[PDB]
Amino acid sequence: KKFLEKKLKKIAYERIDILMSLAEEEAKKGNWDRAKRYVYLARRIAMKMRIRFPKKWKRRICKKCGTFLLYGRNARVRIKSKRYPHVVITCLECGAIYRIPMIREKKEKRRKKLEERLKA
Amino acid sequence: MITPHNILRHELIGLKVEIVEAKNKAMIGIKGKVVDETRNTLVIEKEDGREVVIPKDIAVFLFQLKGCKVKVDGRLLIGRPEERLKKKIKILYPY
RNA sequence: GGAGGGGGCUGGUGACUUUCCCCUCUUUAAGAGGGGAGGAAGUUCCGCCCACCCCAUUUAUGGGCAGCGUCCCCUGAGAAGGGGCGGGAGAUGCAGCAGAAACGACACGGCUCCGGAAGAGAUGACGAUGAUAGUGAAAGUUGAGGACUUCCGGAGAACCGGUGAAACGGGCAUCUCCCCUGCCCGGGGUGCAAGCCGGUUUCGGCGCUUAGCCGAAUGUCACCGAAAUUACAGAAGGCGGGCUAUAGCCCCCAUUUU
RNA sequence: GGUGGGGUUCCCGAGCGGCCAAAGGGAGCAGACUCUAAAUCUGCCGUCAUCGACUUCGAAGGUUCGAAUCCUUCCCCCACCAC
Ligand SMILES: [Zn+2]
Repeated sequence: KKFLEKKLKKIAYERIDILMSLAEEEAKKGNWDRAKRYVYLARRIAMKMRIRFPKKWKRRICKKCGTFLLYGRNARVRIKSKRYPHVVITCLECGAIYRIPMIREKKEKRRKKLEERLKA
Repeated sequence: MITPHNILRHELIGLKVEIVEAKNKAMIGIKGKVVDETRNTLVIEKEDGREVVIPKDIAVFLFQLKGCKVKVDGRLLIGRPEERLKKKIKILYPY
């Protein structure tokens, strides 16, 4: 007999998904403080459950203030790859600026191009 | 999915709710969704447009799931939902 | 007006019995009078009076306490509750995974130089997963008959870390010292079931009480009042601080409400 | 009234803030073994009962990235005291 198929960490991951989806759904209405409360509760349950953030909702939030970042409204997203490949998220509310360095994927593409050169 | 057994640990925010019994007479008859949740308090926005502050331990709640309607005391919902999903065991005896 | 939280108080008089107790008193042995559990007695976290044992007789050195109200942090229906008190140095830890890197800085990749290999002179390599290209190069403006390149290894002035709660740099907690301010000087250890005496195993007396039992006394009823024996709940050497649980009224604060 | 302590699996008992880390022993079940049984060994060991994963460390609150563990409160269990 199997009554409990869903464990504590599974319901924790479901609460992560539901809370951050409701954060996105409520952040577009005009209440950024309610969305900050959702991100704060999701971050508190992430540090409490010792579970990692999903890669979908990972870069959509700010670590300093906690505002859910709408790209374009209160978040400026620019891709610069002259010196090193990076995608920069800029919070318009407080001013915290984060980025996405892509050096090792460029290294993998570079090794694939070296293999295509040496085979040819 | 949200189950009637794990509704003691599922998140209450984002679910329609009505209360059926309470000691406050004017509390009976409200219908709305859950927005904010603290240790023994729900902040419920009515369909009419009024925000109400409902204590949990004085009333019983009927949560509307995907088709389901589950009646749970707020005495079972004691604690912040953070600590409630940590682990909260509540055993109630209405003698 | 209704659940709840905090603060204040918890007895007096009259009658019965020494056969509820203790003390005092006279008197044909029995009576009369007075007093008799509280805010916590519980919890034992502590300190002092009182004792013994050691060092010492010292405010020279040194030891102990405090920085209150205020403020900060955390959780509640935001009234209320709990914790803390200044600054520096040294050491440890922030597991596992991830990340270049987990507590002092660094090795590492983008940047510059050198050596080797491969392609190439109106050709070809590369390039919207960004080209010659600039800025204090976190960041932002730029966006292509743009265009001379790419890799590996070694050495270096400045800038940068897809991760995680927390990062070329500032944090957190613990421990020990020196930098302050004010007060007080015997320092430790055990504790009244300590300690002392008749006795010399075992017992009785002191510590012991404007209540003072120890095989653990403080009884019953009515009433003024409305603070009342109703809830938590009971002394044991005494006093002061803090915690825990609530009966009745008073005061203050909050949600629903109108 | 007083001091020094302990509460973890059915019972006796360990455990650095960290992957059921939960040492374990005895017990139950199953395997193995034996003509049968004892002893030895192996897995479940609380549950699904193959790997593996989740819950319980007396109870609550709080700190923390995270509690058997660190702090506070509520408790109980020991040991010995009249001379
Ligand atoms: Zn911001």
